[PDB]
Amino acid sequence: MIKSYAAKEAGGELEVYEYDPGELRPQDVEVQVDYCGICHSDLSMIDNEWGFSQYPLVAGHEVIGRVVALGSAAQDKGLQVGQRVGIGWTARSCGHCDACISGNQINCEQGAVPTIMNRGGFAEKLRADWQWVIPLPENIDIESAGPLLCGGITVFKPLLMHHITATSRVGVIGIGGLGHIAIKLLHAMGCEVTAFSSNPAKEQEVLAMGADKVVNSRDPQALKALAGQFDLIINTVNVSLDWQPYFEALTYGGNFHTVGAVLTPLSVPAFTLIAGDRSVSGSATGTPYELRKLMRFAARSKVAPTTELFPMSKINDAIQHVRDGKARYRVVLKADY
Amino acid sequence: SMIKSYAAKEAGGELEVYEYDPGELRPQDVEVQVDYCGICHSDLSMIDNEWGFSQYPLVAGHEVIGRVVALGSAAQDKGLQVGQRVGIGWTARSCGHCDACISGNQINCEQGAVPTIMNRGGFAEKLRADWQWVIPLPENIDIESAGPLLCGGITVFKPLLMHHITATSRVGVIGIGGLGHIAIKLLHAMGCEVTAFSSNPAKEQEVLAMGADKVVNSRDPQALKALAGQFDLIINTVNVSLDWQPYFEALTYGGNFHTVGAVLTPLSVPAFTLIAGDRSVSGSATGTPYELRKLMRFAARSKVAPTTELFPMSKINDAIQHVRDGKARYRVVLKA
Ligand SMILES: NC(=O)c1ccc[n+]([C@@H]2O[C@H](COP(=O)([O-])OP(=O)(O)OC[C@H]3O[C@@H](n4cnc5c(N)ncnc54)[C@H](OP(=O)(O)O)[C@@H]3O)[C@@H](O)[C@H]2O)c1
Ligand SMILES: NC(=O)c1ccc[n+]([C@@H]2O[C@H](COP(=O)([O-])OP(=O)(O)OC[C@H]3O[C@@H](n4cnc5c(N)ncnc54)[C@H](OP(=O)(O)O)[C@@H]3O)[C@@H](O)[C@H]2O)c1
Ligand SMILES: [Zn+2]
Ligand SMILES: [Zn+2]
Ligand SMILES: [Zn+2]
Ligand SMILES: [Zn+2]
Repeated sequence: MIKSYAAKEAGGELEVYEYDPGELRPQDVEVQVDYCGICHSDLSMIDNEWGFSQYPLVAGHEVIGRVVALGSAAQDKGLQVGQRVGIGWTARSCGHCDACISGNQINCEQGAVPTIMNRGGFAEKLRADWQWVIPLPENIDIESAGPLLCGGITVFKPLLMHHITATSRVGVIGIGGLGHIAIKLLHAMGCEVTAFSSNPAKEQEVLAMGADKVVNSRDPQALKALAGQFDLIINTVNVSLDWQPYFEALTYGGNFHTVGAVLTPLSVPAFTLIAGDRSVSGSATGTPYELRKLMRFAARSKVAPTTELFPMSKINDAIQHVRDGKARYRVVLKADY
Repeated sequence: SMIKSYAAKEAGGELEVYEYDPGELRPQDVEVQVDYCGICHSDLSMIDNEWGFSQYPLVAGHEVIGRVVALGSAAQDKGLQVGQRVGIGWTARSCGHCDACISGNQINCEQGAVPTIMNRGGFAEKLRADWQWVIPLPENIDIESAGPLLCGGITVFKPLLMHHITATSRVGVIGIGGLGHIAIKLLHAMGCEVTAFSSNPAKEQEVLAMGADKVVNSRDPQALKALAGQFDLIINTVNVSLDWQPYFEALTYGGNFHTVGAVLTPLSVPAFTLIAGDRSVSGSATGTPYELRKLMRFAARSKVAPTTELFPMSKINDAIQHVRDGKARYRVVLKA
């Protein structure tokens, strides 16, 4: 049995909960949790904000841990017992559809299985397919690496999709967990970087992360002044803002890319897309290769999430901390046991 | 419980019946019963040890259409079923877990992708390959001609992907043999402008009918001089060393010369030719499992089928000589 922290109903506090994982599947890897970040998606799933949560629910999906068991078909896949590894939002894919066999496992045509649906990292152990267990660079900071596995890849993927380079002008809306990692990554890439934030208390630290300037995200006149100045704007905000001034802040050929899980549909004038050949995009975390590459880049560039550590035994205080908007900038749980 | 095959016992030798024990089925392996197997010039090169890494006895053949007869213990939840019609190409094995493999670039496996031939190929009644290299086929594909698409087809398809060829591209093909005639057919289906460079005037009318806009003598440098700057891409399939400079000069600015032919004498590439016009010279090795899957679907939907001459597998030594003598029109296929 595995000891975890589970929600028994939508929006509930987490209780100690033990479950039987069954036998190790042939492709499975069992990982002993050392750290696990807390992601806004974890809150969304606990609260069933998206409509597919099943209870008891063991969330957590930003895991740094060590390999403790390898399935029968997972023995010569480059992993060894004791290896420090990461697990992100996704745990399973089929491996043989066109998407998987082309290196696009996140888009598995059978549906890639989220780690949380499989029982997640708010626990002492968890399991994933070996393809989704991410090897780590030797010198990576272990305490802060966890959020890179979801927050990091999620903002890294648009940089890949839209071919961002050092000459790009990139904005980031919402400097929380995902957003602040975005700022650090763009800085390491030499880009022009603008942070859009609703909290003046964050301004000085966000400038120190590498933002060239911080703009009030809730001021339409501030955005009006930036018309046509961005190649890419990444939205990480989960609430519905006035998006039109951000569309107009795009230069010709520019992209507005949302990774924030905005429930109210975006209102996208066809005339805004036509005049300037603009685009609106989304993406879901990333692929195993993109994760491997991100972790290596972050370690070599010394891009590390700004982290607040909590003991895993105080997970309910940690979760309320995030709900209350106090995460500076990502909360990470250290496993007790 | 052996596998009957046609093996070469020495470099350049004729093929003799040869039985071998494949061993236990590896967990990832798929055993395929051969229905057809193309003959590729790479088969001859391996038989003759032209490339210096052949091991004898050598069972060649790597353009296989067949049926799945057995699935290893880790190969049964991988979208394949016993009885399924499948293809196997030049490559049989890769590790699956290095960065190249897990990113969909299995042909570039960092442990070294294992050629089908090196672990016994398709000149046999059966062969085995990792499931990732077993290519599922579209329903309505012509199975008698499909075999060569698994190597000849993907090999000339890959530069079309690497160099982002579209219908407005101007593409030349040097050497209209097995690989080259498939490239002409593929380029025709894509709407490109297409020029064939050929050394054999007896092919000219057939190659025009395949879709070449014109056929130019591949051995006449003065004929290539008139086409200076007229091509975005030139694919070389020729295994011998030609006078390459006029082909480089036939590239427009930003154009690419791309060799899939296994030319032993190194290309002489003037830096000034690359600098003036921002040109490139490239190569590639067959392609990835996904690219193979996509190619088979495209070829079936577009009715791109290799022009094939069938031989019974028992007449394999006759078929090999037919290819050696330059008589293939345009790919020999062995029937099992
Ligand atoms: N697409 C994917 O694959 C993927 C992956 C992971 C997460 N997500 C989703 O991405 C979103 C952000 O995740 P996260 O972990 O970074 O959450 P987070 O730490 O709470 O960051 C959210 C940020 O958005 C801003 N924000 C929150 N409420 C706001 C409001 N009313 N008005 C203006 N700004 C507000 C705030 O930044 P400021 O203080 O700077 O204003 C806040 O820090 C979530 O919806 C998450 O579920 C998507
Ligand atoms: N890179 C890869 O991954 C890969 C994969 C498969 C094969 N290959 C290699 O590609 C090459 C072609 O294979 P293939 O099966 O298409 O061979 P093929 O059927 O023999 O075609 C070769 C063509 O090149 C021309 N040719 C031959 N000798 C010539 C000469 N002295 N001068 C001028 N042209 C000559 C001929 O075309 P014309 O009659 O029109 O002049 C001949 O038909 C081989 O070297 C093969 O090993 C590479
Ligand atoms: Zn997350
Ligand atoms: Zn899949
Ligand atoms: Zn071949
Ligand atoms: Zn590999």
